[PDB]
Amino acid sequence: DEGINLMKCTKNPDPSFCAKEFVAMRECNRPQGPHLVLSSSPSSPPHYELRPEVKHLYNVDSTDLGSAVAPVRSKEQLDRVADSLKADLNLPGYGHIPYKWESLRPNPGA
Amino acid sequence: QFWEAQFANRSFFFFGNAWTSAAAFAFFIWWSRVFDPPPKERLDRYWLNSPKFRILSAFHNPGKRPGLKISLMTYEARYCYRGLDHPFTLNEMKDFLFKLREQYLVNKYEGIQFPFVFRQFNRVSTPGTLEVHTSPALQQQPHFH
Amino acid sequence: STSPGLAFANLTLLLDVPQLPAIWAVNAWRELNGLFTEMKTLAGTSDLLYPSNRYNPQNEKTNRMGRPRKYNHGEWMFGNSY
Amino acid sequence: SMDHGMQYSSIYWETSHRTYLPFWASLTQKFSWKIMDDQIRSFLRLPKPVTTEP
Amino acid sequence: ASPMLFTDYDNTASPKSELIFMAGNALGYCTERFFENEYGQSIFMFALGLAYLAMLGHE
Amino acid sequence: RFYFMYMARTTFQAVRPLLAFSVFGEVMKLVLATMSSGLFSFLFSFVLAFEVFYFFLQCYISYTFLTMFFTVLF
Amino acid sequence: GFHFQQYIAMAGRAINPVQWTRAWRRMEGKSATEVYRDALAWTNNQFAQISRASQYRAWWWQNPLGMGLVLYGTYKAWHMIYMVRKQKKTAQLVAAAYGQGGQWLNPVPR
Amino acid sequence: PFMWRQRAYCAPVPSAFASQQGVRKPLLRSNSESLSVFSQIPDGLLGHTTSVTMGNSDIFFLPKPSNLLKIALPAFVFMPNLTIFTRAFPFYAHTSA
Amino acid sequence: PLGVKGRSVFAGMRSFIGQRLGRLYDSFYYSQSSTKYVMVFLFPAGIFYTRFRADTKLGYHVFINEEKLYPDYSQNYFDTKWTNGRKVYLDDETTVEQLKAQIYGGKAAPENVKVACRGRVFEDADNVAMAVRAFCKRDPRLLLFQDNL
Amino acid sequence: AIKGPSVPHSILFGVGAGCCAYAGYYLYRAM
Amino acid sequence: SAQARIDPQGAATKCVKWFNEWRQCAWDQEKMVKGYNYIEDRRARKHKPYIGAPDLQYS
Amino acid sequence: VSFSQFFDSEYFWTKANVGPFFLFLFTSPFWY
Amino acid sequence: PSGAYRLPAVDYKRQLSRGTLVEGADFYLPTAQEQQRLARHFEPYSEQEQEERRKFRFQSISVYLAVALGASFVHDYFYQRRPVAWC
Amino acid sequence: HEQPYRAFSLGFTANNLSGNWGDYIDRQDNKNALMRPARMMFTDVFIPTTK
Amino acid sequence: FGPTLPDHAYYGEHATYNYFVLFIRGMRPYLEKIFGDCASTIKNAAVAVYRPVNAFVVKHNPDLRLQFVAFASFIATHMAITKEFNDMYQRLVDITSLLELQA
Ligand SMILES: CCCCCCCCCCCCCCCCCC(=O)OC[C@H](COP(=O)([O-])OCC(O)COP(=O)([O-])OC[C@@H](COC(=O)CCCCCCCCCCCCCCCCC)OC(=O)CCCCCCCCCCCCCCCCC)OC(=O)CCCCCCCCCCCCCCCCC
Ligand SMILES: CCCCCCCCCCCCCCCCCC(=O)OC[C@H](COP(=O)([O-])OCC(O)COP(=O)([O-])OC[C@@H](COC(=O)CCCCCCCCCCCCCCCCC)OC(=O)CCCCCCCCCCCCCCCCC)OC(=O)CCCCCCCCCCCCCCCCC
Ligand SMILES: CCCCCCCCCCCCCCCCCC(=O)OC[C@H](COP(=O)([O-])OCC(O)COP(=O)([O-])OC[C@@H](COC(=O)CCCCCCCCCCCCCCCCC)OC(=O)CCCCCCCCCCCCCCCCC)OC(=O)CCCCCCCCCCCCCCCCC
Ligand SMILES: CCCCCCCCCCCCCCCCCC(=O)OC[C@H](COP(=O)([O-])OCC(O)COP(=O)([O-])OC[C@@H](COC(=O)CCCCCCCCCCCCCCCCC)OC(=O)CCCCCCCCCCCCCCCCC)OC(=O)CCCCCCCCCCCCCCCCC
Ligand SMILES: CCCCCCCCCCCCCCCCCC(=O)OC[C@H](COP(=O)([O-])OCC[N+](C)(C)C)OC(=O)CCCCCCCCCCCCCCCCC
Ligand SMILES: CCCCCCCCCCCCCCCCCC(=O)OC[C@H](COP(=O)([O-])OCC[N+](C)(C)C)OC(=O)CCCCCCCCCCCCCCCCC
Ligand SMILES: CCCCCCCCCCCCO[C@@H]1O[C@H](CO)[C@@H](O[C@H]2O[C@H](CO)[C@@H](O)[C@H](O)[C@H]2O)[C@H](O)[C@H]1O
Ligand SMILES: CCCCCCCCCCCCO[C@@H]1O[C@H](CO)[C@@H](O[C@H]2O[C@H](CO)[C@@H](O)[C@H](O)[C@H]2O)[C@H](O)[C@H]1O
Ligand SMILES: CCCCCCCCCCCCO[C@@H]1O[C@H](CO)[C@@H](O[C@H]2O[C@H](CO)[C@@H](O)[C@H](O)[C@H]2O)[C@H](O)[C@H]1O
Repeated sequence: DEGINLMKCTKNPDPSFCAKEFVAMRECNRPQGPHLVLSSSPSSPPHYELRPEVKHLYNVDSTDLGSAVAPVRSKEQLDRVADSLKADLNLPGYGHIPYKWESLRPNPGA
Repeated sequence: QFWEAQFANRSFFFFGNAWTSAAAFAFFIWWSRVFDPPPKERLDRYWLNSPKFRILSAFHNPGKRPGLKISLMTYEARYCYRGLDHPFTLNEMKDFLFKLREQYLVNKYEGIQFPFVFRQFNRVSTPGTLEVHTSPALQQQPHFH
Repeated sequence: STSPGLAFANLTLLLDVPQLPAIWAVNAWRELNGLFTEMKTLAGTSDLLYPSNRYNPQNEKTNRMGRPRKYNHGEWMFGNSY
Repeated sequence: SMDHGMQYSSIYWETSHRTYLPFWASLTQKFSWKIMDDQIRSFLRLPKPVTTEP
Repeated sequence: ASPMLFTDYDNTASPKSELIFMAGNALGYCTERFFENEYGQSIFMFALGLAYLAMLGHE
Repeated sequence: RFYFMYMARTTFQAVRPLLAFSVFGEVMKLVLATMSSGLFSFLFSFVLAFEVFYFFLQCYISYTFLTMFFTVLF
Repeated sequence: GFHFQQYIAMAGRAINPVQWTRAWRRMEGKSATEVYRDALAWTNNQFAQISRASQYRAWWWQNPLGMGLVLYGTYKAWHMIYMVRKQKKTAQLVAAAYGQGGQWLNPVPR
Repeated sequence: PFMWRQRAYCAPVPSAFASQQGVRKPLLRSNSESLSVFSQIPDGLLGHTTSVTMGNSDIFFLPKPSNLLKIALPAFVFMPNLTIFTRAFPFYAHTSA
Repeated sequence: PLGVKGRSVFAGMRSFIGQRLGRLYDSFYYSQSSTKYVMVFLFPAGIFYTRFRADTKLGYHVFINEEKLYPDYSQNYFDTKWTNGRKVYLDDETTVEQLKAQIYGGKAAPENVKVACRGRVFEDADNVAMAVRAFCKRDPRLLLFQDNL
Repeated sequence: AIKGPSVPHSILFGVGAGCCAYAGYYLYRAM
Repeated sequence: SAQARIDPQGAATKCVKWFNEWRQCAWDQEKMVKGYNYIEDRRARKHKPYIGAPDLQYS
Repeated sequence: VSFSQFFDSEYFWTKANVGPFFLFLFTSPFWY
Repeated sequence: PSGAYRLPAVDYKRQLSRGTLVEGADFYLPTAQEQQRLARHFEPYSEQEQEERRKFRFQSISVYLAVALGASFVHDYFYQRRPVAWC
Repeated sequence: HEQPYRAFSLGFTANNLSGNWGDYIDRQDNKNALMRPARMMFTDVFIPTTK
Repeated sequence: FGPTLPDHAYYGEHATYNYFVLFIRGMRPYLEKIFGDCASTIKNAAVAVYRPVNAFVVKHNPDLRLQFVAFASFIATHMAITKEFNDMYQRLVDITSLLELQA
């Protein structure tokens, strides 16, 4: 089934360029079975999952290797990530402006 | 006037010493490519080391230091538009890391200035009772004879 | 007619206006090479062709950099290895 | 004894060095077409980069 | 011997037929160095000023 | 070879005033930076005025040679 | 040149916010062509006063170089007030962004 | 791979000798990664930074009062006249009038 | 009165081109034999060849490590001696063996001779163009050395 | 403010002009 | 030659350039063995700075 | 209007509007 | 050659010997209306021409300004764009 | 043809050829030894040190 | 063996009545037709674009003060939208700078 699905997809490809088909075939063709699989969910976003019996071969704390689709662009997520990085860095000096072009505008240029 | 000059003698498009000839020469060099901007393959030849470019970058990034982003733009212009897999020599690598270090220090220590990072500003914060003393003499190192 | 102040323009003209035929010929040759490359691509190829690249040596027995293909001695169920 | 340092070198502008900034430069501001391009690509279903695939 | 004992790499001769590219190489050098940048914008303004002065003198 | 000769002459006559304005200016600037007293300054003012007149002379010479080198019969 | 004091007074009135309301009221039933023609006519009247009155009259500032010195002084005043101020700001900007002389630095050696 | 104690650039970082630390960060890293730019930092916005453009700012305007002037002024010849004596131009271009 | 009825602008173009070509033939006929053939055929032809070759083909500056590896050019005329830095124009299909034979004149080359570019040895069954693209991008200076080691 | 000649009407006009300008930019980049 | 047995830091300062060149050659060989290439873009409108300049072809 | 009677010399030089034709001719490189 | 495509001129020396050479008028006047102006003495210009000429008593600094601003805007923001860094 | 160019400035008023500012790391004084004490005279504006 | 060449083969043409100037004077009418037609086409297009826009603007902003208000509001809206896009790109750039600091 995996080979047939891959062959069918690659001639009428997806915007993913059939990546899930490729990895599915690669993991099926292993002798002892797939190490990495795609979790089946009622939740909207699917996740990549790792089998437990091969967890000692991979550098992971858990079996969940994250979502199988990239994040969606969001001002709020960007703000969150930037705040987290600032907190982790803890650098006194961020945002300090020693000289600003004198202007009625708050941010000259930008 | 320009039109009639074209049919007058010694007054064709850019030939002659008339103002019509001067104007046509200006239009000709404009129509040419020599004054166009350079391509991305050729930006790190002159433009990324230019005073206009540096001043504009500093101006439109008010409180920041764009040396590092300029280094990365050079890397881009050489890698992604000229085809060089190894754009940076050892000197350029050192310069990149120097600018990275300066960024780290500027964000770590508030108000750091020239002797430790290349930066000068006037409105500084001083304690209030500023003492002035002579430096100690340079340390006597042992030497033969 | 001429003058010493026009030596720049005289030299530039004398050396460059004879080159314009060659420049146009180069442009025409480039268009014809592009046309032939696109006709070949439409006809079909085993491995792809990069259009705006200087040289395309890739075939069944040759890499896209002129070397022999690795692991190309046998046959594969999914067909070509590329 | 490194933070909040004093001005160690002088600041100056040499005579007749150019500035390349007009009088409306403070009202000028930058812009990138990348956000608009991303929106348009997403809406028209154009070819995505492989960086969307983990 | 090894290739790194060689140093004289900058003696790159070129055919004498290519002397016809003298003016082309000169103009290309001055383009990459002067004309396609801010100094070239100044030079363009200088040419426009020549036109301006010629017109002024005619009038 | 005549083209090379002519361009050499033309560029020299074009840069002559630039030289008189720039490099002798740099020399005067050195002297200004070094001098402190009043007597030497009084005497140096006249050197500066001489440089003014010399610059105008070089400009006249360049004008003459440039109208000679950019004059065409036809 | 003439009426510099009147020009200073004009600038003072222009910067006064009460005069902004007065101009708002005066702009009722008015066209951009009319405004432009009025300003052009004012400038022409000034230059025509000069061209006429210089033939027979001499100001307190008359000198062996005539109005050339007044126009040079206007230029020098403009330069020192506007352009050198901009140069100061640009100097502080460059010194904060790169260091003093940062715009004239040589390219990174390869 | 021959002089390990003398080649420190090709050696592991001191965090690697320490035996203590979804996906985790790698345990082994070299100092030779310092010779790469995008080793640790990401390649985000790599090819899109030379695309942020800003226009020039020069205005080509200058009033032209000719009423002030009553004399002509000199003007340069920019190119040779090829509309006259075209056939002889290579043969007389080297001479000076 | 511009234009005539029944006649086409294309016919007028043909007329004009005929006039120009006839005038060119007349002016070439009534001209000096000493100058016209040169200026009309030999300088244009040489300029065309040079410009086409430069703008189309791709060339390499060749060097040799040792004087003992220099070729024998005593017999062939107009070049009695090898000089390093020679510009050499090649085709895209050229290999290192073909280049070596071209250098050594189809004669017995020395033993264990190899080509390098920026310190990087080329295989002999390699395309010079792609090898340069890989190892020395935009620095095609090749060096011929003896690999005994 | 919706229809009549007034300062709010002019402000609305300018806002609409800005949005139409950006619509034109969207079209330019799309094509 | 730099005596890294007794001055290793001083010698590494001299030799890391050749280490970097080896690091580059490694990738250049891997990409020639495993055929790795990229779609090059069309030629730029101002690839040549001047029309009379020669556009020397590079692999 | 026909191709022939358009490109006839009299109609082309007297009554026709050759502006679009010659503008297309000038901008040919852009279209190509 | 036949002689159909011969040179359409005669050398100045032969014209001078023929008594045919004219030296003057680097410029020309295409139309007879423009040629006979200085000889008419009563209508050098028609009335329509007179009122059309009355529109150009001065140069248009307004048009100069408008065209210069338009050309500067185009030349700066379409033809002379260059990249700038972002931090 | 792969090395970068230094910026060019030349006019009657100012130039960038009478001195060398150096690189970003290895900097140096543009003015020479005799006029370094009088640097204030080669400036339109001067903002002195804090001490 | 005598002269093989005529005089016009050597001597330069007339200085003031030369081949090119006579030629271009002959081609003046056709060039006038061409460029006048092109200029008229461009002018008619620009006028067809400019008339309805000026009408639509003066219909809704008949007075100078209203025109100035509309122009200023247009400027402000343009600047605000540009600021929105710039804020997004600035957030991305801020993240990259923070990752450089983390490195
Ligand atoms: C006598 C001649 C007339 C004199 C008056 C001339 C000046 C008129 C303007 C006066 C009002 C100025 C504003 C003051 C309010 C405070 C703001 C401020 O100060 O900042 C500006 C500036 C400081 O800048 P800053 O510190 O960075 O502050 C923030 C920014 O400025 C502002 O923030 P920003 O950076 O974000 O703004 C950027 C952008 C924002 O603005 C804009 O983008 C647009 C601005 C232009 C508007 C265009 C006009 C609008 C047209 C619309 C209508 C069009 C149609 C109709 C018209 C058609 C045209 C015909 O552009 C600007 O702001 C440019 C500001 C222009 C500054 C003035 C330039 C002139 C300098 C003085 C010239 C002196 C001439 C010689 C005098 C000779 C006398 C002996 O200070 C000055 O400009 C100083 C002005 C001083 C006036 C001096 C008058 C002479 C008096 C004699 C004194 C003798 C001693 C002088 C020494 C030498 C003597 C020999
Ligand atoms: C001896 C040699 C002879 C042979 C010649 C040989 C040469 C031949 C070749 C030609 C030369 C080419 C050389 C290479 C060029 C490259 C160098 C270069 O361009 O940049 C250098 C230089 C370097 O600057 P930068 O630091 O690198 O900054 C560069 C920036 O991009 C640009 O800097 P920026 O943008 O910061 O400066 C612009 C400045 C000036 O901007 C402008 O002026 C724009 C142009 C407008 C001119 C038309 C208006 C005239 C109004 C006159 C009416 C006054 C009242 C009448 C009073 C009469 C009594 C006196 O802005 C301001 O100061 C603030 C003004 C803001 C308002 C202006 C717009 C509104 C206009 C309407 C006024 C309404 C005011 C209402 C106030 C609000 C009330 C509610 O560029 C400049 O400085 C640009 C300004 C230079 C001005 C020079 C001043 C002298 C002008 C006269 C020239 C001679 C005149 C000849 C006779 C004709 C006039 C009678
Ligand atoms: C500081 C100077 C350097 C400036 C900065 C560096 C820039 C260098 C570039 C120089 C370029 C100059 C621009 C030339 C463009 C043409 C300008 C022009 O000729 O008309 C000027 C203009 C006269 O325009 P006008 O069309 O001829 O109309 C004449 C009237 O009808 C009246 O008719 P009138 O017959 O009754 O009087 C005619 C005229 C007669 O003017 C004269 O004949 C000169 C007066 C006495 C002979 C010796 C003069 C020099 C030494 C004493 C004066 C010291 C001030 C220097 C004034 C420079 C001009 C000489 O009277 C004046 O204009 C008064 C000028 C003296 C103002 C004194 C203010 C005292 C406060 C300053 C503290 C004391 C000085 C501190 C040390 C500064 C040392 C640099 O004078 C004005 O500034 C108008 C004043 C309006 C009252 C404003 C509110 C009071 C503020 C007073 C300050 C005024 C601004 C100037 C600042 C100077 C004091 C800091
Ligand atoms: C960045 C520059 C970009 C281009 C490169 C530059 C190349 C040109 C260089 C020119 C240099 C000349 C020097 C400046 C001239 C000054 C004096 C002057 O112009 O007298 C006033 C004069 C006013 O004329 P007027 O005698 O009062 O006549 C008024 C009549 O009442 C009006 O009524 P009308 O019956 O005459 O017709 C109404 C209307 C329209 O005409 C009609 O009757 C209706 C027909 C119009 C429809 C077609 C429109 C035309 C074609 C389309 C144009 C636009 C877009 C093209 C798009 C393409 C297709 C989509 O008239 C016009 O549109 C005038 C045509 C403007 C053309 C420019 C004048 C010809 C000069 C020759 C230039 C050489 C170029 C070569 C030509 C190309 C190769 C063959 O000014 C102008 O009109 C010309 C504008 C000058 C252009 C600006 C360039 C800047 C100059 C910089 C000088 C400053 C130097 C230092 C800079 C640093 C400062 C700090
Ligand atoms: C494309 C960019 C051009 C920009 C630069 C050029 C300026 C722009 C203006 C257009 C240039 C062309 C102006 C032509 C003016 C001549 C009009 C004329 O009537 O001439 C007399 C000719 C000859 O007429 P005739 O002799 O047969 O009959 C009429 C006789 N009289 C004149 C006595 C009444 O008229 C024509 O038949 C039409 C010629 C014009 C059309 C050709 C345009 C020439 C431009 C291309 C050059 C190359 C020609 C070969 C093309 C091959 C095509 C495959
Ligand atoms: C932005 C661009 C601006 C610049 C404009 C660019 C375009 C225009 C540039 C032109 C400038 C240079 C023009 C110079 C032309 C020089 C060519 C020349 O005159 O040749 C020298 C010869 C030399 O003649 P000559 O030696 O007897 O006399 C020459 C001058 N004196 C006397 C001083 C020595 O000139 C000719 O007579 C021939 C010229 C006409 C032929 C042109 C070549 C084409 C030939 C085709 C027909 C071939 C027939 C073959 C049949 C064989 C059987 C018989
Ligand atoms: C208000 C509307 C008035 C009508 C105006 C319409 C004018 C349209 C003409 C656009 C032609 C501009 O032509 C274009 O200019 C830009 C410079 O800005 C050049 O841009 C070039 O350099 C820049 C900066 O390095 C890079 O984006 C890139 O390398 C390259 O595109 C293009 O190579 C050129 O093709
Ligand atoms: C008789 C044939 C046609 C005669 C007309 C000749 C005029 C051609 C000049 C146009 C300018 C060409 O300049 C440049 O050359 C070729 C296309 O030609 C293109 O070059 C690019 O695409 C072509 C495809 O054809 C590739 O072969 C080439 O490897 C690539 O670099 C560039 O995108 C173009 O900018
Ligand atoms: C509200 C109305 C909006 C109207 C919108 C009008 C849309 C106009 C879009 C034109 C964009 C064309 O964009 C420009 O075109 C040329 C070819 O034509 C491209 O091609 C050019 O540059 C690239 C390389 O730099 C190569 O293809 C080639 O060298 C050259 O032909 C440019 O890469 C592209 O920058």
